[PDB]
Amino acid sequence: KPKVSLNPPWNRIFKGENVTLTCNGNNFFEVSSTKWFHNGSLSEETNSSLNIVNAKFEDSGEYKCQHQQVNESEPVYLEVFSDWLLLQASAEVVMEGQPLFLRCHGWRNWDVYKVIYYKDGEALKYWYENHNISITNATVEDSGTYYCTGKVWQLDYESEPLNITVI
Amino acid sequence: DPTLELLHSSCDPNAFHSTIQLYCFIYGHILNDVSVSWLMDDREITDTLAQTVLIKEEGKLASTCSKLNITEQQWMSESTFTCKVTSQGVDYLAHTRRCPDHEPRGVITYLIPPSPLDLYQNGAPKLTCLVVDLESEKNVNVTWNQEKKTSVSASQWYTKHHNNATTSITSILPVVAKDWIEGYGYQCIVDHPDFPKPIVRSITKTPGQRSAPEVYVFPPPEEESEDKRTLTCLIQNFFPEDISVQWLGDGKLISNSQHSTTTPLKSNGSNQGFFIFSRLEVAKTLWTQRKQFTCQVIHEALQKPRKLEKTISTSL
Amino acid sequence: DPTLELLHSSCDPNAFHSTIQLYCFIYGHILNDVSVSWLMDDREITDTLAQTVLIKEEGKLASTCSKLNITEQQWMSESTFTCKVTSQGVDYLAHTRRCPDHEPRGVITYLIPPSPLDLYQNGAPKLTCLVVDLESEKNVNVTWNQEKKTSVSASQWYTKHHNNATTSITSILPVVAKDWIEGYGYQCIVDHPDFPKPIVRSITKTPGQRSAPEVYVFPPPEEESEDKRTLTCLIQNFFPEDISVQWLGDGKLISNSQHSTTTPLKSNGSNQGFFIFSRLEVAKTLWTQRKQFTCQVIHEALQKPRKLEKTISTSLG
Ligand SMILES: *[C@@H]1O[C@H](CO)[C@@H](O[C@@H]2O[C@H](CO)[C@@H](O[C@@H]3O[C@H](CO[C@H]4O[C@H](CO)[C@@H](O)[C@H](O)[C@@H]4O)[C@@H](O)[C@H](O[C@H]4O[C@H](CO)[C@@H](O)[C@H](O)[C@@H]4O)[C@@H]3O)[C@H](O)[C@H]2NC(C)=O)[C@H](O)[C@H]1NC(C)=O
Ligand SMILES: *[C@@H]1O[C@H](CO)[C@@H](O[C@@H]2O[C@H](CO)[C@@H](O[C@@H]3O[C@H](CO[C@H]4O[C@H](CO)[C@@H](O)[C@H](O)[C@@H]4O)[C@@H](O)[C@H](O[C@H]4O[C@H](CO)[C@@H](O)[C@H](O)[C@@H]4O)[C@@H]3O)[C@H](O)[C@H]2NC(C)=O)[C@H](O)[C@H]1NC(C)=O
Ligand SMILES: *[C@@H]1O[C@H](CO)[C@@H](O[C@@H]2O[C@H](CO)[C@@H](O[C@@H]3O[C@H](CO)[C@@H](O)[C@H](O)[C@@H]3O)[C@H](O)[C@H]2NC(C)=O)[C@H](O)[C@H]1NC(C)=O
Ligand SMILES: *[C@@H]1O[C@H](CO)[C@@H](O)[C@H](O)[C@H]1NC(C)=O
Ligand SMILES: *[C@@H]1O[C@H](CO)[C@@H](O)[C@H](O)[C@H]1NC(C)=O
Ligand SMILES: *[C@@H]1O[C@H](CO)[C@@H](O)[C@H](O)[C@H]1NC(C)=O
Ligand SMILES: *[C@@H]1O[C@H](CO)[C@@H](O)[C@H](O)[C@H]1NC(C)=O
Ligand SMILES: *[C@@H]1O[C@H](CO)[C@@H](O)[C@H](O)[C@H]1NC(C)=O
Repeated sequence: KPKVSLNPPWNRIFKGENVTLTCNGNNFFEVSSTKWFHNGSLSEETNSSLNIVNAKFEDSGEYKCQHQQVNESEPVYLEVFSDWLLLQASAEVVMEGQPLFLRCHGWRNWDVYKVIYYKDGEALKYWYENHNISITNATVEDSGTYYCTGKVWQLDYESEPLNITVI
Repeated sequence: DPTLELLHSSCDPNAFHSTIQLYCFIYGHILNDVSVSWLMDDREITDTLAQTVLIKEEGKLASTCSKLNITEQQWMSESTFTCKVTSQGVDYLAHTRRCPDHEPRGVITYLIPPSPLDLYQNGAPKLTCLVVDLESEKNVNVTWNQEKKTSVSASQWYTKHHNNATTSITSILPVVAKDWIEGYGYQCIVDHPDFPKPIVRSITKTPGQRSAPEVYVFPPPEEESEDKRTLTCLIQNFFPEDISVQWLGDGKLISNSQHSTTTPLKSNGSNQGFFIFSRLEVAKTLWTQRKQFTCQVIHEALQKPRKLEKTISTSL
Repeated sequence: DPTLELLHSSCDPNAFHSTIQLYCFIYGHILNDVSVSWLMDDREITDTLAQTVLIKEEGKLASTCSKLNITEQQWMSESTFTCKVTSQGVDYLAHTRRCPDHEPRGVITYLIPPSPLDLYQNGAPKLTCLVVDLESEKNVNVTWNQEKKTSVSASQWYTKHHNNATTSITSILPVVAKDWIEGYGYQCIVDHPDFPKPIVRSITKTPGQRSAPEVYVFPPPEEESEDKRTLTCLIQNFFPEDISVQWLGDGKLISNSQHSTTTPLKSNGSNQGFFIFSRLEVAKTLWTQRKQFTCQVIHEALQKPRKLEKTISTSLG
């Protein structure tokens, strides 16, 4: 089955951003034959690349892509949030040893200062300039809940807790 | 015109000159017709650190240098240091601060609950919702969620533009006293055209047992230079901190400028009350005319009509 | 002996202006023999928009202002702008800088003055400088430059961690009460690898005319059998803010647990001093035992002992 790949490495896009979905697969060809399913309903997209501009809440849900007569791909879940900080990860589930990227993202790509990362209620890192939590070798202890507190426009706000679990 | 050049001198890290000397170069005013004042974020600067000296005169053009000594903390607090010139009954204000560092401050909401004076004496409580540090007053509106109970309370959303490149929006809701006495919190929501979520703030009466305040008035101590008496009214063991303190002179209310009320503090006693020492400064003439002074306390824990008066005379 | 005053114009937040006006005023220089040089990091300026006009003439003296326009981007580059004037063959230079910016990369600095109780009493005067919101403590150093005094005392700095992954460094330096009352000051200088320019905070005595506080103790107002007797000690017309209040009921000083002091508020009118109230509440078991009940106030302008004691006796009424 083909794999649905997102141009942004995070499946937690904002409200109004552009996202590109590619139905990657080897030995497939025939770009003109690619069906797209949104909640089980066929869409108007025909090519293997689907572009979403100014995404709304209705665009959230499961996306599926099918090519030729092969079985349907995984229904990748894309969810849209609307808050001050919606810290994003590469994937909800990450295999052990795979790199993991965590970044505290604010509204309209606004710069975030005084970023403090808390894991299951315990602080992990503190920075004055926004940075990335890059775990090259994911461990079992990394499982839990991550949330960032950041000072944006001289106002301190707390993000939505996450469910970062590894296998 | 009095072109005010409010220049901040070099902060001199190398030298021991911590205090910055703000120079308010005043030109275009009239001789012996100019008054200079200093304001720190809409607050008058009362310390006598001003060194207003006449530089030169070219006729009616008198170059005035008003030197304000500001501590490093005040200057670096991103204040709104204002040089105010009064001439011919006209006031001109020049505002200065450091050139911006860090990010600009975002819109911040403040909620003012009704004062006990308007809640238990005048019976006209009002809830205030004030959003400040707002950028543009376009497509911004305030919605009030009544939550418990329903009533028609259409109000104003009036906007005032400040002199520090910021504007504020204030909405006042006249509420009924009975709902607040029983306890009915409301919500204020402010909405901007491009915001993540509208800012919502909730108001609710503070829970806890109410204790009747104890009020005591102390007579002036001895004859202190026969110039000030400094009457003291101590109020202790009351909860919550929402309380109204007033001074009455021979049945006439005394303005809040004359008497100062200390901020409530958590007493170390088990009653969980607050102790406040209202100090009223009265000269010899006021006290020697057989004037009786009454300390009046308004609180919700008191019985009807939520007023306690303690009167002290001068013949005792 | 000309007087040099180099100033930078204020950035207007309301008006849409993007040029900073540098003014170099030279007073009492030599007529027909003048020279003004604008240096940016010890380099001569290239722009020719240097409006120089004679302010005034004092016969053998003259006052002249040099005006320059600086872009905000150039000014924010931490360029050490300097005005140089050649008088009698001597080059006098004045470097401005914006205002050594502010707390960089976090790191909030608090320079706490000594408590107004260990100066004129027991011997333990110290000045403390605390830096918080530090990413790391590596290669970060704090100096305690003693201005105009130097002395030989050495400072001690210790680190502390918190629950927000922040490191706070507190440095304490012993001082001398005589040095503090003579007007000497100190300079806490913090240097961190991130920002090359160290942050300096200078502390001196609070300016103003010192005044002797007036202290009065009021008798308890509780009528008959109230269990928690209350004593009030009021201090008025004290300047500066440095003052301490305690009690010495029957020898040993009363613990701060059974005592409180209100926050200082500025007194309206009268003088420039403040007013404070201290409340001491004790159960009705020590009132029949304690007899001294003396409120003591320590201020730096009271007298040679720097102590004012007011005693109230329970054998009254
Ligand atoms: C541009 O200039 C404007 C105008 O000056 C500034 O707006 C002011 O901002 C300040 C600071 O936020 C506001 O002050 C705040 O007011 C509230 C309470 O004040 C009212 O109530 C008290 C009695 O309770 C009255 O004495 C007072 O006069 C007011 O009626 C509170 O939200 C704040 O107090 C809380 O925070 C402070 C810390 O700052 C604590 O010490 C307090 O205990 C408390 O927790 C605060 O006092 C002020 O009201 C604003 N003025 C107006 C007209 O709106 C802008 O901030 C300024 N912009 C910039 C960028 O500098
Ligand atoms: C990570 O967590 C740490 C630990 O909590 C935080 O560090 C605290 O930061 C706060 C805010 O800066 C500090 O509070 C400030 O301390 C100073 C005075 O406090 C000392 O002195 C008083 C007596 O004078 C003691 O009671 C007290 O214990 C301290 O020894 C002052 O700078 C501040 O008060 C002054 O300013 C405020 C306005 O800001 C006024 O209202 C006050 O009246 C007064 O003028 C303030 O109290 C606090 O001390 C720090 N704690 C420690 C243990 O160092 C970090 O800030 C936090 N980091 C982040 C990014 O959140
Ligand atoms: C396809 O199915 C998905 C299943 O998740 C649907 O996503 C859901 O869409 C609804 C309607 O937009 C969302 O509800 C909204 O959520 C927030 C709450 O703050 C707010 O925008 C609205 O008040 C509303 O309640 C819901 O959250 C969302 N679910 C998830 C998990 O994101 C999607 O709508 C379906 N698509 C179609 C075309 O039916
Ligand atoms: C999305 O693409 C459109 C053009 O199709 C562009 O105008 C818009 O800025 C893009 N949005 C983002 C968030 O990049
Ligand atoms: C975090 O990673 C993303 C994705 O590669 C990148 O765009 C961003 O710049 C990184 N952030 C930092 C602070 O390096
Ligand atoms: C996932 O995160 C939620 C909060 O978003 C938390 O309540 C929950 O315990 C987490 N773990 C799960 C569902 O296993
Ligand atoms: C309040 O403002 C919002 C956001 O601009 C707007 O959609 C709404 O219609 C406004 N409500 C009014 C004007 O009653
Ligand atoms: C003090 O810190 C600075 C930071 O730039 C460093 O260059 C210097 O070597 C340090 N001095 C000592 C004595 O460690």
